[PDB]
Amino acid sequence: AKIGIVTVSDRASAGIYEDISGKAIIDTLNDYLTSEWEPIYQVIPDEQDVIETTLIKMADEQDCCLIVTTGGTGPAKRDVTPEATEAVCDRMMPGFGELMRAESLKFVPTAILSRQTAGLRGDSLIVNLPGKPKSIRECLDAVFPAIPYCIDLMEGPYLECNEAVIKPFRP
Amino acid sequence: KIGIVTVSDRAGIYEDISGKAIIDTLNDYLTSEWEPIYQVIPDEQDVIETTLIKMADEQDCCLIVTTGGTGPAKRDVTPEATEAVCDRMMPGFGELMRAESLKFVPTAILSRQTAGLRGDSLIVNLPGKPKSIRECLDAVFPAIPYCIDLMEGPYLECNEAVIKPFRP
Amino acid sequence: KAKIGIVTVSDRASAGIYEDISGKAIIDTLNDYLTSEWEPIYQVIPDEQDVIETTLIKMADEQDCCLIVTTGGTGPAKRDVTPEATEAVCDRMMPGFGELMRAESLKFVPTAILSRQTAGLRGDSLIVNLPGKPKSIRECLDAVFPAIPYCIDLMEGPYLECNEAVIKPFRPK
Repeated sequence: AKIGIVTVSDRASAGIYEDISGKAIIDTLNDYLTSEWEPIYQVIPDEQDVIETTLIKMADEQDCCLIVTTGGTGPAKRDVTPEATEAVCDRMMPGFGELMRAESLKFVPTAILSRQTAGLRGDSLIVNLPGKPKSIRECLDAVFPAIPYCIDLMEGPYLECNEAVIKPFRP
Repeated sequence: KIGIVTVSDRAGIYEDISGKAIIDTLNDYLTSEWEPIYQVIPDEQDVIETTLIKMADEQDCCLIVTTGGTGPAKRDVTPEATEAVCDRMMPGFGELMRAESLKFVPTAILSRQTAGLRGDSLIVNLPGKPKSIRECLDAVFPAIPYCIDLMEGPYLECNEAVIKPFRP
Repeated sequence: KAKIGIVTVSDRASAGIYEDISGKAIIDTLNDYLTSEWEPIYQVIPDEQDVIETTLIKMADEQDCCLIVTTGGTGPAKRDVTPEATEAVCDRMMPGFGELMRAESLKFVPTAILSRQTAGLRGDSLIVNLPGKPKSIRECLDAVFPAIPYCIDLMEGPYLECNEAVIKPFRPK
């Protein structure tokens, strides 16, 4: 089981900020999973071609059953993570953005400003998350319960979870 | 006249709990006469497109409902075929169907179901499981008789005691 | 100074006689909200996709409207092309807006799912499709306007200020 983790951010990629977002993803997936898995981690600038390049590499060459991104989903000019995700996917999963936004609105009205989306590239699920750790955990909690079954639907690795933390639904 | 399309990758002879749940629900809803135009077909994007086109253009179905071919596997190509034959999409349908379906089947977020209009016909993608089909229709049908009204199609009447459609 | 575009999309309102309650309702609502100075950039136009595009383009690009709200032309009838025009002039969509407006309208009217309104960015201008009824205009705006001043700060635009007794915008520290 390989899961990709992409932090998208000029400042985090500069070695300016410490990367609290990519931290929260790895730590969350660690609380979630009891099966064996391998984190493939990268921090990259707000550059669309680079986002597209690094998603293709993880999915095509490294067999990530799942890639999660953080950053680059708001209305700022340089936020292009969703455009990059749309470009490298062959089909979109509109239910992910819908739910992540609906959950985040329990917290902040500005949840409607995220353009986060999800889609499939071959047998890889790609899911965009926002920058803030608290939002990361809340987005993953909303959406993760359905991810293992998605992977099984494309005959990928059988992800098993610590059920006291996250409960995967398999019909 | 309502079209019902089962998109499955079997192989026709089997009982089809998807199609009958659609027929049963429409039967509970409506107090006016209607004719189901039923087809089962493979998940081949051409065959789905062809079927939808025939029901809308040639057979004049006011509503066409699909079940199947809407999930994440590569072969699930129902939403693709629906966008192919429709000239305008209705984003509200999918949002509401997923948001009601996921109250019970958390994996409803994996559905790529959508809806749109081909000329005057409304096409709606539904999921495979009967209980989900019923949830999806309970959420959206209250809008459908008005929508058909605006397409100057037939005036569908409901048993107000099972479902209350809105006519502003 | 904030410039806000208001576009009324109606064959019959632009023919002229035939006064525009729905654009007035939008301007009224924005005055209810704002305590900071703004200018409304207002136009009434026909249900014609090329005229809609041309208007949205001028407002965003020449008139430097930081927010543009449209009213009319988002139902299932084939002459309703405001969403098509909006999609054509925007570089990226804001799907949170359509989702929420429809979910807020569903509280009142089952038929909110027939609405095709959307929202998007053209450069640094936000464009939002509103419904036609004055009361629905107010309910859609109450739902989305709390995100809009922060959205505009993120686009390096003017700092909008609100009357908190009326509307509470979130800006994260």
